[PDB]
Amino acid sequence: AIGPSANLVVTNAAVAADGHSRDAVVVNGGTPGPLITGNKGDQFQLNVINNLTNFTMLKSTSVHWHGFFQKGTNWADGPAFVNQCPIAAGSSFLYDFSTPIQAGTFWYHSHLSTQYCDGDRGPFVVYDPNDPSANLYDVDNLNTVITLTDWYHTAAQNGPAKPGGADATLINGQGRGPSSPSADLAVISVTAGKRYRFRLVSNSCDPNYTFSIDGHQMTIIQVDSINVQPLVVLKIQIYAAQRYSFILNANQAVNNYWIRANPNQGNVGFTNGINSAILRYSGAAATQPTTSQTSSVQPLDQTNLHPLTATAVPGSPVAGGVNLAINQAFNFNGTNHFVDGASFVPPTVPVLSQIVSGAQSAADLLASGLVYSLPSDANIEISFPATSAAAGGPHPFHLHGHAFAVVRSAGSTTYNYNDPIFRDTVSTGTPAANDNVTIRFKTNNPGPWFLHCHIDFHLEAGFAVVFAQDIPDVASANPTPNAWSDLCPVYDAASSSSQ
Ligand SMILES: CC(=O)N[C@@H]1[C@@H](O)[C@H](O)[C@@H](CO)O[C@@H]1O
Ligand SMILES: CC(=O)N[C@@H]1[C@@H](O)[C@H](O)[C@@H](CO)O[C@@H]1O
Ligand SMILES: *[C@H]1O[C@H](CO)[C@@H](O)[C@H](O)[C@@H]1O
Ligand SMILES: [Cu+2]
Ligand SMILES: [Cu+2]
Ligand SMILES: [Cu+2]
Ligand SMILES: [Cu+2]
Repeated sequence: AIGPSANLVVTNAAVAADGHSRDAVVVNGGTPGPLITGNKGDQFQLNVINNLTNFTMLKSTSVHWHGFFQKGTNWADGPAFVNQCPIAAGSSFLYDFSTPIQAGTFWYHSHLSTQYCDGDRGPFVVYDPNDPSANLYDVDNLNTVITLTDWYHTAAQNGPAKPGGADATLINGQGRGPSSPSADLAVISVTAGKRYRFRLVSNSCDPNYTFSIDGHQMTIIQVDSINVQPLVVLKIQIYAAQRYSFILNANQAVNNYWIRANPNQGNVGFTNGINSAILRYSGAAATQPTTSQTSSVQPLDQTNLHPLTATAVPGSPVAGGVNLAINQAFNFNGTNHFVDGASFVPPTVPVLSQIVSGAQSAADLLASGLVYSLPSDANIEISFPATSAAAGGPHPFHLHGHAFAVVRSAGSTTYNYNDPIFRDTVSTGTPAANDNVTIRFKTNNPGPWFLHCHIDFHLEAGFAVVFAQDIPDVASANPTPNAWSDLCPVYDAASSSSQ
């Protein structure tokens, strides 16, 4: 609800998310942060105020607006040392950008190191006054957004480098156990007979969830901010950073129903209402559900998602039928992730500043072996063949600045150049299934753009490349405000323990 223009004050505070108390990074007093809203066409002016004091979770910050294209505003994209230097403690920085052509469910999170795990993360929804699916539901507001969070009792920079499971799943900021199975659960209210556009966002740093609601079907109308043909499911497997709008018809008996969100790892199952929340019909008692889980007969399959209005796949309906095709060979050496033999090490000068100060190709750009230049107005094919060489499957890869066509999904051997879904975060599957997840996009948006695994622990360990798209037009297409130009000198001046 906090309108198109708002202050985002970022501070440290103790939080009892799951009944356990620990210090964390919070936005306007709480984590996950407040929900940001606006309408398609709005100008978003988000003043991020860095009042952090704690070095262990990082005093500096940078916020990424997940799903937004940032066309002409690459500087505002967020990723530290790619699009900006971090905001320094005590200073504030304005993120100013328009959204003329996008509408849907989004989110925002720190894009400095693993900071967002320590709770710089929250939802962001842009409503469409002319939404094509508006006639399919009665209710769509703050109370229809559902966030999922993997919550850790030990801080990001304090625990294991690859945690492999959270202590508690949070649904709408609340969750349980297993050393605190009496903590408050989230309650979501429905009125029997009404239809709801529930906007599901994974704010997750790592795990994926099998999401379901006892006794109810779900009609998917949106995937990663892309309007989608109505698809009836009863189980959604949602990977880190992904979004779905589904319509729930409140057509069951007035009762309490278990909302379930089962992690792929960590504390699995539902003993004592862990990984759980409550769907409560108006009139039903303020108690826990007694509903029992049924087998998922219609699970979400990504190859069944198709865009609402026909949307052509870049290039031509043949393998390699594009201007530039790139394969991403994954690797891991015990502590570091490698793409095509290179592990991402953030440079001192943000890639953006390097281009504006007049780098011409990948060879002029630091983080060498990690930047790929892309020509403008071209079709691009990326493939991410799954391999045992990189531990921690399935890896959800995310592309900044673009939505892409998923011509080949995980768990499928078919290539769809006709009508596959477009999105911005995609599971790259498992080596065991011989997956070769393949995506396509159009270079219509000049600037440096991150492509990385949206398991934040893996990004931190270098699992990243940068697409330097249309270098010639970067500086001129992305004019930067002095506040942005000031960011680096101020941050670079800082002592190490004030970072
Ligand atoms: C009593 C003790 O061991 N203290 C530490 C605390 O310093 C640290 O902040 C936390 C990690 O988030 O773990 C532990 O509680
Ligand atoms: C930045 C740097 O020097 N890191 C390397 C890293 O690439 C490599 O994975 C490791 C061996 O496992 O040795 C070093 O620490
Ligand atoms: C599948 O992805 C690409 C296809 O372009 C191949 O080159 C690779 O070998 C993988 O198996
Ligand atoms: Cu993101
Ligand atoms: Cu993003
Ligand atoms: Cu990963
Ligand atoms: Cu990113």
